[PDB]
Amino acid sequence: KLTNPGPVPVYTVAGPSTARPLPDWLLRRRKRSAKYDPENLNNFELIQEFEFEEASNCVRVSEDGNWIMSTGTYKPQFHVHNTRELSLSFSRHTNSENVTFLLLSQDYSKSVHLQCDRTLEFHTPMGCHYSIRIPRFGRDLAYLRQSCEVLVPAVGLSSDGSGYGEVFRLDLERGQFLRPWQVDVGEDEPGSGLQGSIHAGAVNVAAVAENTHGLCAFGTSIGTVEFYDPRSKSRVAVLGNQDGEITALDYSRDGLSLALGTSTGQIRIFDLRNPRPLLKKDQGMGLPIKNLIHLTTPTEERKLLSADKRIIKIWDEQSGDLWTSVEPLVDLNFVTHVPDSGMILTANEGKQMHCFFIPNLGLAPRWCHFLDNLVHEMESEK
Amino acid sequence: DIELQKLALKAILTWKSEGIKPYQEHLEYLLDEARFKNELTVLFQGDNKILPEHRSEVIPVLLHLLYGRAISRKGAASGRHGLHATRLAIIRQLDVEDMGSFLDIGLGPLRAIRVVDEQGVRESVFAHEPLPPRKQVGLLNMLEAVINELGTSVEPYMDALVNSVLYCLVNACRKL
Amino acid sequence: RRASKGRKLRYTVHEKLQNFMAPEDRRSWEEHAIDRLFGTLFGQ
Amino acid sequence: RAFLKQPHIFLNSKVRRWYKDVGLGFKTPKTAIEGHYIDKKCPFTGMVSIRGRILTGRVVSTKMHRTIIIRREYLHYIPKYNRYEKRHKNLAAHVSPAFRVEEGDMVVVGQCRPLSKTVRFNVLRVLPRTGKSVKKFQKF
Amino acid sequence: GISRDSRHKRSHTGAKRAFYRKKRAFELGRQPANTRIGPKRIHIVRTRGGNHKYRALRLDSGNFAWGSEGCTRKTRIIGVVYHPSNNELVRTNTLTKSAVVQIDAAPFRQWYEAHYGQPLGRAAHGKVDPALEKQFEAGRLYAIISSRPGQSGRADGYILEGEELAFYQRKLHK
Amino acid sequence: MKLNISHPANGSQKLIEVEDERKLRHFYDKRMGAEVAGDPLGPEWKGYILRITGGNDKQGFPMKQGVIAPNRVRLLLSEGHSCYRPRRDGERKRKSVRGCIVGPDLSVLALSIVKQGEQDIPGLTDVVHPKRLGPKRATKIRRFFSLSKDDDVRKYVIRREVQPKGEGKKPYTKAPRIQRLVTPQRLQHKRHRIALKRRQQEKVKEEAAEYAQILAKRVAEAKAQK
Amino acid sequence: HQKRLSAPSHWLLDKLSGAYAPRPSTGPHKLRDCMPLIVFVRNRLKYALNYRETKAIMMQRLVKVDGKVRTDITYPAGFMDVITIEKTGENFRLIYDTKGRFTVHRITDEEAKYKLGKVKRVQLGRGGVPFLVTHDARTIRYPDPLIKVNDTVKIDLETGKITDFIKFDTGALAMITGGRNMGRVGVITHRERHDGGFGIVHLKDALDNTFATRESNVFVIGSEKPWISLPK
RNA sequence: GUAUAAGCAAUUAUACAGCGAAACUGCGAAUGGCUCAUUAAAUCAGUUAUCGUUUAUUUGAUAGUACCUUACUACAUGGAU
RNA sequence: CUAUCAACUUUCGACGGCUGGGUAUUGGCCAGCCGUGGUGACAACGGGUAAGGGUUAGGGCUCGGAGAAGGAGCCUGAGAAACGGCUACUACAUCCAAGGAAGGGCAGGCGCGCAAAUUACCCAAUCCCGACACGGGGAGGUAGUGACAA
Repeated sequence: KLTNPGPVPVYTVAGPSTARPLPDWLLRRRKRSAKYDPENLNNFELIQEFEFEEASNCVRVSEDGNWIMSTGTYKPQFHVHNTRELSLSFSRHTNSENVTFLLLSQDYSKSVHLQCDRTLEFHTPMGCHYSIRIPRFGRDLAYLRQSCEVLVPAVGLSSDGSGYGEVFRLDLERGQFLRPWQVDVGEDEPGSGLQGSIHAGAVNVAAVAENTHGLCAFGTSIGTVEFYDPRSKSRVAVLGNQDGEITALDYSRDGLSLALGTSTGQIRIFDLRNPRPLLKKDQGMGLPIKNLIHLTTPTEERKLLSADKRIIKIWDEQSGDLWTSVEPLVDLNFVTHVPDSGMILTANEGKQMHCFFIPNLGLAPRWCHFLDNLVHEMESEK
Repeated sequence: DIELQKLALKAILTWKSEGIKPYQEHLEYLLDEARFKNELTVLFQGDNKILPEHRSEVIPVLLHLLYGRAISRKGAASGRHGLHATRLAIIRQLDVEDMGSFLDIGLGPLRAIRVVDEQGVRESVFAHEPLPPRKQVGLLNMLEAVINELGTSVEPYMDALVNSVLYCLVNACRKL
Repeated sequence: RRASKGRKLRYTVHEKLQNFMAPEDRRSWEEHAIDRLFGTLFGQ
Repeated sequence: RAFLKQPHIFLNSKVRRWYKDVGLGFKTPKTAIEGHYIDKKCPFTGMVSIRGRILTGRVVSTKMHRTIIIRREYLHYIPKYNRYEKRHKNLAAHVSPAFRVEEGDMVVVGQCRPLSKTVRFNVLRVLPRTGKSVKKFQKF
Repeated sequence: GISRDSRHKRSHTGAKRAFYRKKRAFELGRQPANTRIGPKRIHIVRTRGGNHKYRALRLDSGNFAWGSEGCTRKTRIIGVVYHPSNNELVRTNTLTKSAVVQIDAAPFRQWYEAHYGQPLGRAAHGKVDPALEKQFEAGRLYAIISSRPGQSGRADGYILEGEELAFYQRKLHK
Repeated sequence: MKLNISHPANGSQKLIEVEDERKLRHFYDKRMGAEVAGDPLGPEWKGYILRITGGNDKQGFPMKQGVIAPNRVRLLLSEGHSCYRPRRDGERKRKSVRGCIVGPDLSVLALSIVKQGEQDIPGLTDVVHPKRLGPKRATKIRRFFSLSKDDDVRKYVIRREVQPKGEGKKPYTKAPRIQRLVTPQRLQHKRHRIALKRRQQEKVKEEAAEYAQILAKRVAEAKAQK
Repeated sequence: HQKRLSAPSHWLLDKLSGAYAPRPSTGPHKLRDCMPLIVFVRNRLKYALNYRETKAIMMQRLVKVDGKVRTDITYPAGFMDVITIEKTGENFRLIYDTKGRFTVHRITDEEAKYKLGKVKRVQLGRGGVPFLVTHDARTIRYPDPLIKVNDTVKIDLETGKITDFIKFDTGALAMITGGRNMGRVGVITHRERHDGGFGIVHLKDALDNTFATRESNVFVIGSEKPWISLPK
């Protein structure tokens, strides 16, 4: 366990030490043949085999909070960790490196992921209910719970009909692809394929709510965020022309305000009715931001920011002041938080999946109680 | 020696200066003997290039260490791919301005040498040896690599290289 | 034709994909204020 | 699309063309010697090697992207009739653009490594004949 | 589930077949390696005959051949420019074979001014095609990948020169 | 919680019955490998500080280092871990182990005394225990007895006398057959190896020279035919 | 573990050795072109009785095959392997007969010292050196530069070097070691190329029977020059 | 290959020497054979090819690779179990 | 064998060619780009289920898919998708001090209350596997019953 910042401490309790680790073969050879003096006390892991030896893609904790599903790269697989028993429940291999999954049930008993070789794979604990090829490539994955329907964005322009751009949506009770929700992306070359060209033609992020009204918000590469309403099956809004490709989309706890962000590193907190921004922040460097979620220390509200320049900044919403900043020392591809408090699980490029602990945003979760006492022992050490 | 180089670099890092502070991870991997050739092209041509503000602070330490790695006989193979390509891969990536300090640590006693005076030949210098016949060979192989990697940019360093090569040449021509 | 490996949305009812999840309506708003909201965006 | 090339020949020098003979008593056509098309399933341009069986026959369908189908007829011996019967088969072969292609002609093919699910043969010699459509028959 | 057999597909005459046999270990095909840009992450796979092939998943540098002059140097890899097969590899920066990718130019520039001596990109045998000279003034050349990164563990290759260089510039303009 | 207390520097160990968990309250919420003072344990433990190195809870489950749960956890154990030995090679087995945290539900606490005090525990600190075996390789004998280049380890090896059967005969000595001892048999093996190398290289030389002269003779006879 | 009838018809077994037959171990000669040492010792020569007796002969250094001690019992010895037994002072040689079976030939040291081996292929090995591969899988480094494919070589067998060679010739007498006309000592009088696979030779015996055998199945033995003693 | 079994059995030059349980190390188990919904030139047979491939074991050959700024040096190599 | 099977394939790409991925390698085997195919009254396709070759007097003799309680995923090795192991889910089931912990075959008898061939002995021969002359082998051979016959 380390501590990175001065004023408000974060705690890298599990994580890769070096930006260029050696091959694990050479590491085990030097460990079993050489003499070494490691920090036996403070260095540990908290859940068993929380690594992938190549890279990682996404982490999600269930609404029951007992299961951590995580997908990673070599022999492209997904680990399911039971978090009460602090170990691997299992790990199941797949056909290619996963893009993005969601849990459907409150447990891990139903999963779906959009997967790099243009597939959607539906997973049970029994095995794998069979895959559906989406026609065109995909970027994200969202779930309409009230009318159970998976919706994925697509890059590129459609085959026939209009040339807007498409969001592929299939219901689970009905079973078929209903109709692609048509989102304009822009103009493309008439001379190309049917998968698009290299420069543009991409819808990126789809975001919905699951306790409020739930306006299906999409976001596409010419600086455009769109809004669709369920039970209308048609467009409501087109707004937010920016310079950067929209990579962030997340509602707040109330169900009104939106936190979007662009590929240059600029975030805008919008209201759903005011065209002028409630908040703007131009931070980091020119590497594109990835993921932003709202998180409430039990009284206040604050916001995440995670960007591939190894910058994850927790901003304030009520004042806009930079509350804290973490340097994960590697590329990180996904952030999630334990829904109780405190713990940010981050899927990275490195070997080990790394998780941060904020004592000043919340407490240790209900399955690893002693983390607060370990922070206490580090406070004794300093 | 790799162990003494590691302990010496640990003492240099015990000197806690902000010019060496962002480069410590890049420094220690050069002494880790499995990642030297990859760490060289991480250091140079990387996103974390040496910043010209504290380039004046890191370069003597870095060049003494790279000199030691170019000297060391243990991990290198035989032939050219053993250690000749290592010397070439250090000198090909070094700058021509750092190359002055590189040849400064290269030529120990022959740094301040004079072969020619107002008269013809300094027989007082030539009838004396400051270096072993074992040691001049690695010097000449290194300067061959320096010249073959520099080209024209030897022009600011003409005054000492020719004295070194001429001294070793005429000591050989006396020893035939 | 040029459409085969999923290029064309073949609308076929899938057999094992038929009765996965029950529809769970989790919406904290009372359906009379929500349709009034979508009218009063940036245009109105 | 990418720039087609003969895989190991250094064109961009500031100081040729590789064509091997198939052998087997054959002659390289002038289009295969100097003609500037590039095809890697060509036995004179690419690295495909002809060995094994050597077959002949008459083309059914020339109209295809460098792949012709041959109707091979033979006389099978039915012992119930104690008689000879006509049996036609269809082969597929990859076509170099070196030769001049005709329909109904008698073409020599040669066996190579599997180039597709069907394509196991390449054209080597074409005999230009006035052979007709599907009504025409000759064991060949 | 990923395999290499032909028992699932229809025949040459257009017929499907039952032909049910179990998947076997010589019809084995493993999952693809989308080799991307990052620090070195290679996993070693043992294969039939006990033979190792090196599945490289994240790569930084490879040596590239400026071979009309007679050099190849280890240079880093900036970002993939174009790929003849797919657009998603161009989008997500995947290093495959026959990928045109832009690389750094510093060791080639160093070897030019070290061997000939006439500086470049800032008598008669030192001669550079002016398009390639524009690549040197940019400090970022257009290389092409000739080694399989997935099945060798390295992304090496030769630089583009002349007709192929102009062809891929026109294809970038397309 | 009975304390299995070991002094590793002396090589001794003793199990100590401890009742009155008010005495054991300072062991609570301490991970394995942590330093706790034995001063609040007893008056005879004044000045002692010791590390805790493991334990077994009720129902006898082991305690592996690096598990943050206080209760009994269900790990998946690989080959070279503690608390599990493989029944066959390549086997990963799910085993239940107690987490690192010393709670109230323990049965034995493995402790190791790192620094003593002025008082001696009568059965623990007083008895010395030598090592079972002495060193076998010559350079470890050299580093042990600090020999110079001349002093010839073969008489500086440790020895042990045993009395065999046969109704009480003479004592008998046993000596551990030094591994890294340069014998003339070893040196002759090295010489035979390099002699095989030079014999092979000279045979390659002679066969190459005779092939050169025979090939020149054959092309001379061929041009004599032409 | 093959049966006695599934054993090939050219190393003979009678109604005596049980229903089973030993398989030859992997080695220089092939499987179906082979005589194992146990069949040579106890089923052909009958210097032994049982498997354990054959083991008690083999394990002590008493049987030498091609001039080297061969210890394991089912060692393959197919064609023309000189088999030296020193306690009996004999050297046997394996040839065929006119019907197509194995034949043993007793001989002393003067003809036991050399082996007539047919060249399988000539190539350039590592180090830029030509090397020569016979049918005994003997590779000879730096050969004579005319010894091409299908030429036979007098191997020294005390150093292993080349001593003489016999060229593939129309007019050189040869021995057939395969095919439907197996084991017929006659003279190569014609050779047809058939380029594209499987060329032939036309061969006649001493007494006028022409037949066509393949150039793989042929084996050159000498023009007249019976360099190994075919049994009189 | 590794023996200081606190294992047996000894003496005429004492690291070990003979026998040698335990254990570390290397090899082994692509089968011996069982059950039952079947396989309709796809298997299978003849007949080719690998210039399109992997091969422990066998047996045969086999490897010219030093110096190259540690010298005011190094020259009976380590740690684990 | 059949036209009471004349259209079939493109309904897991159907035929190419280009580019790569993966494989030990070729290959629509798989992924991107486009072209229009491929088979069939000379019998495709579908349907029925009743699943021989070589040795030549002769008979004889020789050779000849799916599962290890059920799906799903993984590990070793030259060779397995071993089912030998692991993990999760499902389904039985055992011990316990009620906290926990290990496990998934064939053969035999009854199959009415009335019935009928040994729970035999050894690797000794032939053969196989190993650090290896010795150690280990459910092929094989030896014996016992028998008024069904002969």
